Amino acid sequence: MGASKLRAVLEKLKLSRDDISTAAGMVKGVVDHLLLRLKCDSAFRGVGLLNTGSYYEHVAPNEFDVMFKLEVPRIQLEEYSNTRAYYFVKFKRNPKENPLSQFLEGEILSASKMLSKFRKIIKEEINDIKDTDVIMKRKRGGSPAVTLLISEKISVDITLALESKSSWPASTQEGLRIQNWLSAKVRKQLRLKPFYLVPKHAKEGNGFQEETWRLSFSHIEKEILNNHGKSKTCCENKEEKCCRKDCLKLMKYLLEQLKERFKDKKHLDKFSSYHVKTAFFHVCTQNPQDSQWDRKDLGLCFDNCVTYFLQCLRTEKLENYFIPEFNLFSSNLIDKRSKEFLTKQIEYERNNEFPVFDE
Ligand SMILES: Nc1nc(=O)c2ncn([C@@H]3O[C@H](CO)[C@@H](O)[C@H]3OP(=O)(O)OC[C@H]3O[C@@H](n4cnc5c(N)ncnc54)[C@H](O)[C@@H]3OP(=O)(O)O)c2[nH]1
Ligand SMILES: [Zn+2]
Repeated sequence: MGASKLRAVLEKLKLSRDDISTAAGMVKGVVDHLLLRLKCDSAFRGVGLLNTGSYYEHVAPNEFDVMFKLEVPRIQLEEYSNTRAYYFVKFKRNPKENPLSQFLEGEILSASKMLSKFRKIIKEEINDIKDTDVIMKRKRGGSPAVTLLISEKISVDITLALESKSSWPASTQEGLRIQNWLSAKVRKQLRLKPFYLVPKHAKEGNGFQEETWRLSFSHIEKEILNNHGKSKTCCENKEEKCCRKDCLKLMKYLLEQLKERFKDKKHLDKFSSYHVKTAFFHVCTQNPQDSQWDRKDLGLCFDNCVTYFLQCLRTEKLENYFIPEFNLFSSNLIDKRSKEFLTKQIEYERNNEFPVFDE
C-alpha cells in the first residue's frame, strides 16, 4: 500500500474547522448544563469534567466522548475473582457523612445504583430544558456510558468515573512498558497521576455482578498519545515528523469501516477502537525509536500495525496495555468465529489495496 495513497485517505478524512466548532459548541453547551445541574445533588456535588480532549476520538465526526470524573477520598479496592481489571469499591472510614452512602449496598459501593441515579438525573434534565433538542438512547448492554443525541445528528457518550489519587493497583505493576520508549522517568511521573473507575460489571459464567467497577486510564492514553515520540521535539519540525497518529487514525478508520459494512451481521459488534488503540500501543513498545516511524515509511509502519493486530486476532491474545494479565481477545470475551471473520476481512482488505477506504 502506497504511502501517498494512505496519506491521501487521511487527507480526505480531515474535517473543516466549522463542522468541528459547531458540534463542539452544541456538545459544550449541553455538557455545561448537565454539569451545572448535576452539581445540585449532594452525591454528584463534586462532579467534574475530565479532559480527555473530547477530540481525536472519532474519524463519525458527530460522535463525542466526555468523561465525568467524581472525586472519592482514600477508597479501598477489592479485586474481584482475580479479573485484574474489575474491583469492588469500599471506603476506609465512614463516621463522617458520605455523599455516596445512599448507593452503599453493605460495605461495597453499588455501581448499578450510582449509574441508575446518574442516568435518571440526566434523563430528567435533557427533556428540552435547554435551547437544544436532546434525547437519550436506549440502555446499552453492559455499557457504563449514557449516550445522548443532539439535533438528531450529534452523539455524546457520558461516562461517570470515580477518581482515585492513590497509587495504582498491583495489577498495573507490569503494565505500561514505556521504559525503552518514553523513558522510565515519564512512566514514573505518569503513575503518580490518579486512576479512574467506570461502572462496568464483570462476567461470572452465565451471570453478572453489577457491583464492580473497572479501571480506566483514558487520561494517560491521551497524554502518551499527544506526546508520543522518544524525542521531545517529535512532530514539532520537518526533520522529526513521524506517522504514529496517522497509523492509529488509519487503523481506527479501517475497523470503523469494516464494522459499518458488516452492520447487518453481529460479528464485528464486539470489536472496538480500544482493541485497535491497545494493539497500537504494543507496536509502539515494539518500535520505540522515532526512526522506526518515519513518514516516508508510513505504508510500511501501518502494515506492521495491521499484521500485529491480525496476530492478536489469530492468537486470541490482546493484553491490556496497563493491565498485562487482562486479555481483551480471550475466548471468554470474544468468540473465535468473530475474530476469524474479522481476520478474513482485514486480510482481504490488505491484500486488495484496501477498497474499504474508497467511500
Ligand atoms: N463510551 C464508553 N466508555 C467505556 O469505557 C466503555 N466500555 C465498554 N463500552 C462499551 O460497551 C460495549 C461492550 O463492552 C461497547 O459498545 C463498548 O463501546 P466502545 O466502542 O468500546 O467505546 C469506545 C471507547 O470506550 C473506551 N473503552 C472501550 N473499551 C475499553 C476498555 N476495555 N478499557 C478502557 N476503556 C475502554 C475507549 O476509550 C474507547 O475510546 P473511543 O471513543 O475513541 O472509541 C464503553 N463505552
Ligand atoms: Zn511524532
